[PDB]
Amino acid sequence: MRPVYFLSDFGLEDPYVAVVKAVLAERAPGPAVVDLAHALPPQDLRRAAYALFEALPYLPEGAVVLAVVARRAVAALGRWTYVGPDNGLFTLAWLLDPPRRAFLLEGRDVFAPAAAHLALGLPPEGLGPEVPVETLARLPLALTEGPEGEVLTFDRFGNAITTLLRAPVGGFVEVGGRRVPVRRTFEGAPVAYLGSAGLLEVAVNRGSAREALGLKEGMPVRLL
Amino acid sequence: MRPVYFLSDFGLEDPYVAVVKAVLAEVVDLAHALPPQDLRRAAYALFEALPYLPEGAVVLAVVDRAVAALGRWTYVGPDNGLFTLAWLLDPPRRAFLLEPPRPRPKAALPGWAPGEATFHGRDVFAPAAAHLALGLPPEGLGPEVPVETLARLPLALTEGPEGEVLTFDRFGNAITTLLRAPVGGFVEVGGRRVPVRRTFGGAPVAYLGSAGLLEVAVNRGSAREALGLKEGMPVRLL
Amino acid sequence: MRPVYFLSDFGLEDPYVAVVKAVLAEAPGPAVVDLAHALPPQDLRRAAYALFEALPYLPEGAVVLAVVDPGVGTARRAVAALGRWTYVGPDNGLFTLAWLLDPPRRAFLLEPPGRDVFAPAAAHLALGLPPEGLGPEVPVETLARLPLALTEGPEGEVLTFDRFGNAITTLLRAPVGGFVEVGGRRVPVRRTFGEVPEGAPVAYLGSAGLLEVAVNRGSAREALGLKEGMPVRLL
Repeated sequence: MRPVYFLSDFGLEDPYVAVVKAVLAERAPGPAVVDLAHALPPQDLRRAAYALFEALPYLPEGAVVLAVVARRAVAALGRWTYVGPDNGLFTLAWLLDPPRRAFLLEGRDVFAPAAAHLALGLPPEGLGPEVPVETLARLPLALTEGPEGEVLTFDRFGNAITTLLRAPVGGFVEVGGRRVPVRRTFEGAPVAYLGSAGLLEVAVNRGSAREALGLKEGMPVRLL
Repeated sequence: MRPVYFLSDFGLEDPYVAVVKAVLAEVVDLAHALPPQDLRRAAYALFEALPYLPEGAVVLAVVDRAVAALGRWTYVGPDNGLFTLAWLLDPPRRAFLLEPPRPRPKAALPGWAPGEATFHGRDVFAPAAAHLALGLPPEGLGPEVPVETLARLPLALTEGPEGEVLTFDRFGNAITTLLRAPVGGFVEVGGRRVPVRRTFGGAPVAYLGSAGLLEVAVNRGSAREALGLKEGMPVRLL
Repeated sequence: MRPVYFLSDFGLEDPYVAVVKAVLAEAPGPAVVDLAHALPPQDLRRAAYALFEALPYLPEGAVVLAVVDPGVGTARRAVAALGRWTYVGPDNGLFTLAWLLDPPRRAFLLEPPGRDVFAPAAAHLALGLPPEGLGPEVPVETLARLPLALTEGPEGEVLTFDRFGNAITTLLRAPVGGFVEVGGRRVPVRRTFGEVPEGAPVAYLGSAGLLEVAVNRGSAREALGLKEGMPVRLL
């Protein structure tokens, strides 16, 4: 058996989360279901894709990453197993774990059954037709070592998360027309550092970089 | 035991939901980030999930007389009509006034005591739900009262053609009381004529929703905002 | 095995919250209950109170994991404290009010293998493993405390606010029929906030045993321009 990590964008405002749990319990009672049903932000694919990118490494290999959110539904197999919409949500996750195989799942009710099936270890070919992994939809996002990148999204504190994979110590980064020093240790001035997800982040000591620097999603970020 | 499904308007900023869960453990969440005091929104949420829940489950819902009503499913919450729609799917046979023993705080400063009647979810509903979840008799909760005395909101689902806006979802979609959405037809609400459709592909559209009620949405938008809709607004099938 | 109650100001949508839950679920594992994650960013007083509100009702021995760390990227200890309940979080005074109810018997410095030390520590304690394995033991008196004190009065202060704007004070008493002064104005103390006209100021003993100030059907915080730290006094 393999555990099911249930991710969704309910924000504790949609009772459907309980229906999904009921379906998983009825079709595959054995497998554990880790409730992360409110971990994804709704109507913000870039931020949702980033959230998965940061969390994925902490999930046990082989776990069924279930994302309940017109777009076809798919299952993808890599180090981890994925079940969700083929709308680019898993774009960043797949950079860490390029899927080896993918399958078409033949509304919102399509996901749980597929996840249960895979959780029980039943053959994927049973979910539906196999499709080439190259046909899996991807957001036009790229994580680079620089020097040019962009503001991917922001966190609740206003810190800006970028697409840059390197934060040269003693170096400087340009964003919002401001030149920010790259350090580690953090005064309402900005600072850049390699964040928890391995991506360069920009923060304002005790403040909001987003608001203080008037930053916007999609803005350019340049390592100097 | 019987599982406990929990719904409230407690929000995500306070530890109220957790405290109720703690008392219960002395639990599956339905929803907690619902608009405060919004009974219609809460009534619909229960309606939406009830049919998929295990028979005999205890539905604890706190959104504002404290009662417990028994049907195929068990209900615990305020007698303010919150359970109106759920009861259309499962009309209670018996109801009881809740007078369970108040939970005892484990830590307490000298002569310290919490305010009286300041957190019913914790001191009245939670102990009642635990009692029922354990399988203990309902009469052990308090005096029995006639189900006919239970409160209900003035919500009527209907084939139409006249209905009303029941509530809105988190995206601003309007949920109506209409049970049918004629193919190729039109629905009038807020002075606008909205086309009814099955497949989609800033524009408003009507369709039969996941709970069997006609809904009005705006592609990548808020029907509530964009169309200036409000609860109670009449909806008419043209 | 003990349950884990998790509090923070990151917001439910922050992946850090998912990571912690994944680390804690890394069968059998502890039940994980969220206290709250949408607390106002960096608001230690509000968080401290939330812990105070919930503590008396949590299972004895529960692990309280609270991560409100405004001291991000600064010198501050990460610690675990053991009492009737167990605490894991930054040594920034966040647990001040909880410790008034439950004075820690032991404290440990969480050594790194940095908030990435919190989840692992919580899991270690939830499983009932030796606290010695977390890092070096330290004196409990050295634990940081916020400059807060719950008092009998008559002088107190506005501690924090709830979502509706009700002001939570540090006063442990709310004598009905009496009066409390806040901002120079006399506010009546009643059994409940409804015993006054809509829009009128009123004081009462809250759900956590502290005197609260509200505006019936309104927001005391906004309507009265209240601020944390503001002097309050029983008349």
